Amino acid sequence: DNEPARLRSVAENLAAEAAAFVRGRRAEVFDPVTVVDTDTERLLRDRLAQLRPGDPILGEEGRVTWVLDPIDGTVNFVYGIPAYAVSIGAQVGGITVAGAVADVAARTVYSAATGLGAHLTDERGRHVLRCTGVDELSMALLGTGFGYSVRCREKQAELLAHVVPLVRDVRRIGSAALDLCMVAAGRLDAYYEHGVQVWDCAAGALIAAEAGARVLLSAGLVVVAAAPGIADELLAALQRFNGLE
Amino acid sequence: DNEPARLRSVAENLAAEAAAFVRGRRAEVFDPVTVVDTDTERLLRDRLAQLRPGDPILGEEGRVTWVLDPIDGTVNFVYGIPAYAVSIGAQVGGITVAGAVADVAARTVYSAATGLGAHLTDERGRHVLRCTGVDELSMALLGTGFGYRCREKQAELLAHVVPLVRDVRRIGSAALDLCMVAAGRLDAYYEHGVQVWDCAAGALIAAEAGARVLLSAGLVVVAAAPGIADELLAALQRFNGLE
Repeated sequence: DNEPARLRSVAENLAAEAAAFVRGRRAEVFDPVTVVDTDTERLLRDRLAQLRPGDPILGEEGRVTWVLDPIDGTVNFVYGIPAYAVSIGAQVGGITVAGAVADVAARTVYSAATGLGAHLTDERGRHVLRCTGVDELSMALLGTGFGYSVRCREKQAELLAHVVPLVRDVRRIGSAALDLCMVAAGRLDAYYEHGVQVWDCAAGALIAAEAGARVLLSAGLVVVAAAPGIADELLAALQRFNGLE
Repeated sequence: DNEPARLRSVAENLAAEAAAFVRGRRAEVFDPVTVVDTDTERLLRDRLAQLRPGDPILGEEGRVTWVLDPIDGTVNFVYGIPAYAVSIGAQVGGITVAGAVADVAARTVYSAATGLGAHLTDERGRHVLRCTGVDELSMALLGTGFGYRCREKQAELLAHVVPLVRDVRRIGSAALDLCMVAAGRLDAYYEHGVQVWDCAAGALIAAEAGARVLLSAGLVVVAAAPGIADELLAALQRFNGLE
């Protein structure tokens, strides 16, 4: 119809399809990432033309709006680090109503829709996602990334050094979409990145949110996603050093 | 016999076995990591008693010497991030002659022996490992970790090198980082404070893949594609980290 449940199914299906295509195209090809990225963007646009005729598409290169990234984690893709993803978000008035992130190398798909919860789908079927119940920020495993391009990186690194001793450990994986899903699944306790494009966090953000996580999205965005027991304590430490703004 | 080729086979086999056991034990159990870590240590010690009778064993908790870590990446193991490894190194006089690192969730095994090259073994059979041919440190993908107190200084140091490199990866397993360098999935790796049983095997593997590797109670580890090693060592010294 156009309800969240319907929107997430098309999101799940397209994500899974596109993952299969990326997985296959990468093997053939191996600029080279530009090729697969474009090809997969084309696949998604065409499939959306047939499944969702009049719907707007905001791509990485250009009523519900489909916000997408065929390959989030392009560095990872080029190096063969199994941590790149297809992200498909369904937005209405700038709010994400449904979404799906496909972990290409893992052959799994995370998805969610407003009010309906977040699930992970793999060979063993579909599972409910729930973030962790950490209380002490010194017990939290935090993921981060460098957002945008080479400009303004050392400051972000400087900021992180300050938060490093306040937390259990840090992870830097190379994919914003996948970090948001880890938080949802409980593989990270929180995630923080400064400068994330909308098409890389829109889907994941919802997924983490529907998994009970605290999520705030302040040309990129500032993203904070954390288990609820630890969100305030983390936001304070970040503000304390200027990062959540 | 006791030659590198023989030493690496027993390393490969033990790594593969132990990975299978960890993979199984983790599913049962899910302190909880302490349990699996000990159990797997016991498996390796017993198997080494039967395959390599008189050989000394330096474990994470205690003529060739088998240096080993049943689960490198214990935080990863606990959270379900597929990046923990079994590491088995064969040392003679403190020098690593052969080694194997099993990537437990990937179901793959990396191995090497002095003069015999580094290989990766997976479903598609055995492959030769070679690190990348990067020249510009600004083009290099660098992996890091923290080894152990004092963490903020290490982070401070990294912020300085961050703009000199393509991007940074922090995965949670030194054994796996060294193997990623060998495979070409990272261009270099740097960590300050790495126990011997987490880097001995990987260090050899990266080295046998053509990487520049130096090991300065833990150790300082630098492993990099050759075309970029000097340039990286300089930047590190320039901020005090390779010491």
